Amino acid sequence: TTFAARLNRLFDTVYPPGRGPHTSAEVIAALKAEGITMSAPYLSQLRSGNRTNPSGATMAALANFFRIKAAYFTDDEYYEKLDKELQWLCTMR
Repeated sequence: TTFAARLNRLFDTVYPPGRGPHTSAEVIAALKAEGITMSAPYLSQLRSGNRTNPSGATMAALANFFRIKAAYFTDDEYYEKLDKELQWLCTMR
């Protein structure tokens, strides 16, 4: 599974219940609030598969926002199990 599919997966499964999925803009704003700069065009490139191979710092920033380890992006075994746990927590929320 590519980075973009995994990131889109997080957008679809980790969000405030009785709100809905975060917008890309909300993520950029949340990152900005923590001293982290990410352009709107770059986030769209990452989500659309136009830019692959994000840096460690980027994956970490996105992982922190979604409250997950970045190993979600880089470890197949881990991704598959955690995605399932997140899905379940999503219904629980």
